[PDB]
Amino acid sequence: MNIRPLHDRVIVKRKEVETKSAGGIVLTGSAAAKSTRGEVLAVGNGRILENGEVKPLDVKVGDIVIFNDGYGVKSEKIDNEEVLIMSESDILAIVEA
Amino acid sequence: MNIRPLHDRVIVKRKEVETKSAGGIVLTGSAAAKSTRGEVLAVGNGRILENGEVKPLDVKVGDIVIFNDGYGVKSEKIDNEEVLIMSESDILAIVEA
Amino acid sequence: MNIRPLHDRVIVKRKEVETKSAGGIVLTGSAAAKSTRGEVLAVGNGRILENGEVKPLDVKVGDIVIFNDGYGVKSEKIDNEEVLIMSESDILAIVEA
Amino acid sequence: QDELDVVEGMQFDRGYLSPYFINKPETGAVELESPFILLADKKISNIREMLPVLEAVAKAGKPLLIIAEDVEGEALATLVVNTMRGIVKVAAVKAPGFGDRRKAMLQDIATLTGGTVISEEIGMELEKATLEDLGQAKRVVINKDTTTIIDGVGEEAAIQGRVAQIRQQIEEATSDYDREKLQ
Amino acid sequence: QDELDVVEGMQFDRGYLSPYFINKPETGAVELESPFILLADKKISNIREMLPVLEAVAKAGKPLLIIAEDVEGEALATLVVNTMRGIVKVA
Repeated sequence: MNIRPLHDRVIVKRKEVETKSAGGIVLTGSAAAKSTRGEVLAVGNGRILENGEVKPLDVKVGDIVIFNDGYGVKSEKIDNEEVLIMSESDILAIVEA
Repeated sequence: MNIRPLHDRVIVKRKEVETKSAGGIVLTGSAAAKSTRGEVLAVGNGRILENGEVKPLDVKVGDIVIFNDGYGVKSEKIDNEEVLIMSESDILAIVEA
Repeated sequence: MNIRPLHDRVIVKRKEVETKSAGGIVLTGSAAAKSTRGEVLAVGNGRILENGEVKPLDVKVGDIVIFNDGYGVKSEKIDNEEVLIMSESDILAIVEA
Repeated sequence: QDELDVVEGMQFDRGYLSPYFINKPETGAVELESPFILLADKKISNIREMLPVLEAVAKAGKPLLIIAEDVEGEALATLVVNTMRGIVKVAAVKAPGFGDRRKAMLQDIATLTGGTVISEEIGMELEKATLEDLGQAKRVVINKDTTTIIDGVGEEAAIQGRVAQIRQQIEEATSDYDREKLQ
Repeated sequence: QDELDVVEGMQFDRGYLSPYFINKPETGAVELESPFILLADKKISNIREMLPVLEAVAKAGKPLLIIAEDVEGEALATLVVNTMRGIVKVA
């Protein structure tokens, strides 16, 4: 079942939690950290602020995105899968190709 | 008895408290958590900011919405049933079809 | 793999942690300090704020930039190298020629 | 009158926690058929994070056993409900000994079953759990006060290295009691 | 009966830190084959900083030995995991 974020809001799913790749074969322990990478699956219309209509976001559905896990990041369960919901403001950059 | 939210505010009804779907048949206990899914019952006029009249909100009455149980979230009892009152800012997304 | 920042965000790479230049030949130790100089690798389109379209930022790719290691600065690994991501607000100056 | 008691195979103190789940026999003792075994160093509180493990067994059908210092109320709640509904059969038992000793036996349990020990004091977390770390046996029975493993599929050679190393740990230390516990 | 034990080549106090790692022999004691040894003046806590070292060993496969004032729990965690999984043998 597909979802629809309400403007400015983006829903992305996490990949592997701290991908074990340090050194190439060595398994890194946990330094109380997580992964900041994700893949965009759902995108809202855009920011509504400043009255002037609704300006679209710069992130398209299907992008591999690098973000910052701030406070506005929320967790949800869809189709018994763990998903994360954020804003474009919490999104930092995009990995292309 | 119908209620009337005052602009920018949205009133929705909660679903099942931690809807049991984890694993498929596994029943999770209470980890001091709640449900984040609901269905919109009442909708205000729209946001009042920026003076220029009142622009309506993007959620219509009858939408199934996933939200964040933030600080602005309040609970009330109408017709001896528990309903929730929040703002549009606290609402994240909508399930369609 | 090249990266692509999303508006207002600037990605720069740090130089050497406390660049050995003290005295001219003297090697300075670590006084719980870092390096404040860096080189921009990627630049977003520009600030999206104030509705009126999007005005580009004043830092172009290839400028040698001095910044402030605040809280908003994050670290990432690209091509197995450590890079820094920040905003235009946190960058202090640019050394030219 | 003189009485002789003899314990065969793997058996020691500490029974199950919740008598609510039961099996085919009575007396409270729970038996498992080709059982699944897990072992932990610390206690636990969340149960959803155990998704990668439990769900796996839910795809396997094989019954599960859990070993830790303790298991909290909600975990037993989920476990007892799930066992009562008959989707997955699971039992839970508090750690046997104290400090270094409980671990010292946890290694032997791990080697005897064939799985590898999971420990919070090591890089591997309760989260990081694979189908190689968990142990397997042919049959296990646990009652109110005592727990028993009959036959671990773990090879005898591993057991050989372990009994060797433990007897090596026996060839030192003074007083008896210590040598006795090791024995 | 009187027995003489003789240890050839460098011997001193202070044994291993983690008994978790073992080798071909028993006793918990680990022997190494054509081992490499590293020595440090300070203590350590981070594990990523060993990149230039570990990577080299990861390209060699040969076992390493480390000497410092001590090595902390998280480092013991990484090393014990790496030795138990059999990717690289280190003490």
